[PDB]
Amino acid sequence: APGLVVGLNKGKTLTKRQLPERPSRRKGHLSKRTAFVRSIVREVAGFAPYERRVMELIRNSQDKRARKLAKKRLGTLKRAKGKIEELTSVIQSSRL
Amino acid sequence: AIHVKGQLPNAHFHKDWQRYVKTWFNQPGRKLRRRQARQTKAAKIAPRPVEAIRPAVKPPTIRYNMKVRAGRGFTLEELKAAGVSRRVASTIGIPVDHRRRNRSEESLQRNVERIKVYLAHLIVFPRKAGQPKKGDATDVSGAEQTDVAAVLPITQEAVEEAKPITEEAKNFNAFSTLSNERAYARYAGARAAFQKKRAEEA
Amino acid sequence: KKQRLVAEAEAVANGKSAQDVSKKPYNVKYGLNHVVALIEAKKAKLVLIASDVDPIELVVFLPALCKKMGVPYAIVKNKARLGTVIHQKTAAVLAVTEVREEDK
Amino acid sequence: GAYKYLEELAKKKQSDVNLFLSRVRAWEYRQMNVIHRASRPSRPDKARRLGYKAKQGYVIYRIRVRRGGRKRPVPKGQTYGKPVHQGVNHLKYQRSARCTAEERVGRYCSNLRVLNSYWVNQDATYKFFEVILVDPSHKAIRRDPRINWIVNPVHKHRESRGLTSIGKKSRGIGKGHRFNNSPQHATWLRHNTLSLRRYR
Amino acid sequence: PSKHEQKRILQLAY
Amino acid sequence: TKTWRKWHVKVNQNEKRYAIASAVAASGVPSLLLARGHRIEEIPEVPLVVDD
RNA sequence: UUGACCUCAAAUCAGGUAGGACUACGCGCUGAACUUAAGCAUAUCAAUAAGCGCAGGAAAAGAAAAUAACCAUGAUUCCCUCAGUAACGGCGAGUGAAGCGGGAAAAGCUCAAAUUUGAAAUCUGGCAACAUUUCUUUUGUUGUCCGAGUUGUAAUUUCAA
RNA sequence: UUGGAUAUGCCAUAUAAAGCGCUUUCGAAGAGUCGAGUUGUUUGGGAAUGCAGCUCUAAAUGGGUGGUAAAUUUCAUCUAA
Repeated sequence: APGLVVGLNKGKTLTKRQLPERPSRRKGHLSKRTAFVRSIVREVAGFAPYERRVMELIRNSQDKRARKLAKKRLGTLKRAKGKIEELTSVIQSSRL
Repeated sequence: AIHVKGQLPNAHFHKDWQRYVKTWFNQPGRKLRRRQARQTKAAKIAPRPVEAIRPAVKPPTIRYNMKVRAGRGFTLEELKAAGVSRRVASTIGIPVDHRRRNRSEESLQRNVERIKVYLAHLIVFPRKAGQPKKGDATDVSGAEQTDVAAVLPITQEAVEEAKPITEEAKNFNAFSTLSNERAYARYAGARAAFQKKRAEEA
Repeated sequence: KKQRLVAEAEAVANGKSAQDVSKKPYNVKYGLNHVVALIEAKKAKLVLIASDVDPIELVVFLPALCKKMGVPYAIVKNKARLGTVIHQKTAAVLAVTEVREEDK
Repeated sequence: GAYKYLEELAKKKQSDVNLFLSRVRAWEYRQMNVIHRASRPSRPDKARRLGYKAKQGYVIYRIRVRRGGRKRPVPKGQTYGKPVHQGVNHLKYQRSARCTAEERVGRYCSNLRVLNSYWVNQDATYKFFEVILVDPSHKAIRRDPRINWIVNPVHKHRESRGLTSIGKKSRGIGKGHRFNNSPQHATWLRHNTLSLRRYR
Repeated sequence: PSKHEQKRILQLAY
Repeated sequence: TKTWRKWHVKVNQNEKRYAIASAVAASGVPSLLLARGHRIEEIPEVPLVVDD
């Protein structure tokens, strides 16, 4: 397959290199300062009404309909699940 | 109407096209204008070459990857290997392409040698006449405006000449390998699904 | 500042160290961003937040930021009064970092 | 830095704090004129991002624009022609209300160049925007190498010609296959010009 | 000490 | 009348070279020259070659 | 009672600026019908004409939230080619791009997000000097007062880091 | 009348400013915006190509795009407002 056009690892075999990391690909990494500021803003502002609804539903352990509510609010399951872990982490911290 | 031998007509001429017809009567006039501007630029920027040095890259497709063409500029990694500072390169006329990167030592060595030849054949005038500093020519009397194409062209890889036929080549089935590897790639996903499903069942 | 700056100039012209000519300043720290950095670095020992900042969001986060870093903070009236302290018209916040041993 | 805290607060738009501030401020902005000057930016962090500096020659105007779609100004809603062109109510305008905000503020201050603008508030009837404006005739602007570009005459009414950020978006200015048809006239004129060369 | 003030006292001396 | 009439007509380069070669060969033939109209009745030689 | 600040006014206040015309080319907005479909309503005409706003000697676009699936390419623009192609269509009449490749030309960068904090280091204006000139018509430098500015002007950094 | 060199004189406080070198390090990156649904309009863009209205509205290795809808998992690529 290597050096064969067809196959699984198709293509010419060359002396591979280690590409230096791109600074533009570091984006999305949570900084210490960004994490600290967002914690302060969370503690000052609070939660959105739908975030309260999802939190209450998860507390009642109706997770499936909590996920459905989050998806209907945000718009995607990817974002809906991401909010689910965020609010799940919040409630566990509150109970502890 | 349609009653004659030949193709069915397809003339996209139902808009007001006569307003937007484009004629080419200025084709020699445009050609002469480009040359005069080209000659003006060469006289304005002399002695340095009219066209900057470009790297040698490979086009990105199975249809063209066997050819070597000219790129936009030398990558940061290539300049660092050649010993040219990123800031200095743009001053002495070495284009720098931040977007490109060297995935193979073959391409890196190709352009590194390309820069090294350019540096060896380069004459850099001192900023102040009479005091050469680091990279700087002591004698600049013989400077002339030449062409980078004459000094250093983009050369395609030479077609391999005759080589002996080995026994390991003799006992090699080209068509069977092609069909086997195509089927191997085609059912790679199904095999992995079978193996994982069997594993969880076990 | 101008007289002190000039006096340093003749001192340098006279051939003297710039460090020993002028003493270390001891003054109130002002400006919203500068005070915020001091609180995050725990260098501010006292923070005075104006009660009538408009827009209010410029200082809404400040009591929480002061509380987390344990910086003593008070909400004082009249950003105009804070401005008069720092020779300006209005000041969002004032921060005291270092004071002399007489006023400790 | 307080601008990080302001940015994150502006992100939390459903918080009780921002809801209260939105209600009080939207009431106040509705009591004032439709195009009234803002003494200072209400979102100083947002203004700085877009290009505002707190110095002479920078001006900020608040404006409210009515919400909803575009209804044809045809008399009595009567169109003339094929039914495909007969709709009058559910039509929409091709520029954002933010673009309309800059147009009206730019026309209001005809001696200023529209730098940029930003949403500040909304309700059922209006959306409130703040438009950042630069004075090309001010020496603080003309001696500033960072903002000299707007002094050149090619930048007269960037908002009117769709050269702002929201203006480029409304024209569909972008890179790639998703923005192929734009600029519309330049692209269309290229594809509909009949190139008849000499030796053909 | 302040390097920018050092440039400024030099400027005033000049 | 329109300007996008075809004013220039394309000719194969090889045919142009064929016609140049034919025209040069004809210039070497004295009888064609007299037909063409040139008063060469007392020209010393055809083709006429002169010093540098 | 004086003041401070915020906000809002007034002046034939000091100094400026906007309008209108031209509109071949340029950026938008708005927007048809004749016509083709041998009728006709989707379609087409056409993202056209008319209407409206706004620029320059070009404008726009432009240093990737870009292609690709390669041995990978590398801002934009234009030309040839892709290509009357993929696709769209009462899948009817009709419509219809893009990647690569070749060329013309090539040039890169600037902010917001950082404590100068051992010193707002920044800037407009008045006044007074000097100076300079496509120019007694232009353009400034220096000094000094008022002011703007800490709700942030300089230096510093821009992801290629 | 201009242009770029030169040939010089003078003012230039380089205490400074900058490029490169390796860092067990940290590394701030644009929000009624992306995105989702829907309705108009557009495109060659076809379970939506762009744009706009309205409703809902994130995130932090996150978010775009990889031209057949959806869920999950990888891989490239780019770094928007």
